[PDB]
Amino acid sequence: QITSAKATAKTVRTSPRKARLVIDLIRGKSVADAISILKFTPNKSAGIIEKVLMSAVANAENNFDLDVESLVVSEAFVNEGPTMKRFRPRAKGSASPINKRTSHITVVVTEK
Amino acid sequence: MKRTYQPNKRKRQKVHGFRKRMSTKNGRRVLASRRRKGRKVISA
Amino acid sequence: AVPARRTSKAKKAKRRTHYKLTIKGLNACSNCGEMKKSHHVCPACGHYDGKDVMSK
Amino acid sequence: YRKLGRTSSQRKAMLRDITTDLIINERIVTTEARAKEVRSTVEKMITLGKRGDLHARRQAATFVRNEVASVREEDESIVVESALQKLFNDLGPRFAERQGGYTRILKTEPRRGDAAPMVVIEFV
RNA sequence: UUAAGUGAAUAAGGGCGCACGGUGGAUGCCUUGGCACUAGGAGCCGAUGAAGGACGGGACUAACACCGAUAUGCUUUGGGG
RNA sequence: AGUGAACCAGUACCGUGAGGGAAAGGUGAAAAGCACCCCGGAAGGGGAGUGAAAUAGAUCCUGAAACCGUGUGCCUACAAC
RNA sequence: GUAUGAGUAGCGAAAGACAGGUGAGAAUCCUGUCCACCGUAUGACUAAGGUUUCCUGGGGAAGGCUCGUCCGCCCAGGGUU
Ligand SMILES: [Zn+2]
Repeated sequence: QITSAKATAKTVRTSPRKARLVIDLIRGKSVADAISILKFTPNKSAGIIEKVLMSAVANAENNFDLDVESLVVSEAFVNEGPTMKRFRPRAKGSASPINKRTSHITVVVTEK
Repeated sequence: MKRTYQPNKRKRQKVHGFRKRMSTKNGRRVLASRRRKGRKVISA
Repeated sequence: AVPARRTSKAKKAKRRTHYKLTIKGLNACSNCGEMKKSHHVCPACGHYDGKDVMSK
Repeated sequence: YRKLGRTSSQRKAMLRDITTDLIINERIVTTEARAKEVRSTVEKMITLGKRGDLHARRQAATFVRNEVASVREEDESIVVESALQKLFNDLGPRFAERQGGYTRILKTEPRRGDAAPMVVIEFV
């Protein structure tokens, strides 16, 4: 019997550097602790990781596992997605580029 | 700070339009060189 | 002033070691158990200091 | 005494507005710096409402906003109370026998667009 | 016990090796389009209104192809099933 | 690469104008192109199914390097490389 | 195609506050109350110029230097006598 479940979000419109500050606060924790830690951080990406973590938990409960009380956050990371390209007009007739970045976010939960 | 392009409807037709290009011998050189390239607009 | 040399991966990451986040004092509510910030109202049940506050 | 991001006359306007609210509503949500400055101003109004006389009334009327109503009242008419009339008929007699300290602040949560720490300031 | 001596382990972060991912579109294989020629035809259209266009025609019709108020087509002679 | 143009190209775009002028091919043998359920406002994901193969799921053959991460065997806080 | 500088400069003259609505979600949308700004103009009408931006009902992937339930944005219908 498999004892593990993942979820992932793809091309979310946040930057991958800032999402990594939040996700290092949550790695290796029990699922009980991670939710309250995410509820009290006011950073934009804190509530997106909350949804990915909750999908991992629902998958565990319904598709395979049981025992929401035993679960632990075992793996977590943030990768890069494709970037949009824009230009902002500058002084004296020239222009400079601007990157609109994206993230893939994946969380994994094991029974222990 | 007045720029160079000030739009006007009559002037654009009177300086660049089909009949002005048709009335000279060099205007028709222009129209033939545009038809030979495949332009969807040959005269303003 | 302009950077005379690009900065490598090790020096960038050595700069970035004091660039983190903290999650300071979190306790358990006295009324309903769930975690909450100390000296704040409990957002789950609206109780602070053993009484009801976000109600009428 | 806390400049609050404003010039000298805009700070005064803003305080005069936030203390006339809370006289009319008795419970309000605001940020944490404004709430402290306002606890000071509102209790200074209540100890004039407890004094009672004409000189105290005209002293308060330099600070309480005017064309605002505060009505839960009808015997048979449209009879309006004036938010200075409430200060002198209702809130002073309420805190007759209490010494200072007519308000209290509780902390809730940071605003979504800001991360500004918010706060509830109420009376009793 | 007191003195003199010798002294490991513990990483806030970093390096090297390895394993797995992400981004990005090189490489291989492929062709719907091109390039250089050969043999044969044809080498002008137009006031009986041209070359090129504008605007229209469909049960629903923005666009391309076709067609012209007889408008996504009409008659006639042959082929085909 | 081969025509500027293998794809709705003398187009989009640039200029008052004459004129200048691009980028952009590939799921599978067959759409069989994911019914039903679960988390979620949705996007996205996990099962279950199609299929020889889905890490072939439409940003779809192969999938190199720069660059960004996660895990670990060994080293590192008296040292001028 | 992707780094470094770096989560750094900047976010383009100016007064808001609170209550209540809507909503998955509100400093930024709606309704109210008080406050503040222009007033030979920051008010009303018109010729150029633009060319559907005008009205009603929905939407939230991109545009909007933040946000967005909103819009001179997107989808469907309609308006000029
Ligand atoms: Zn509680």
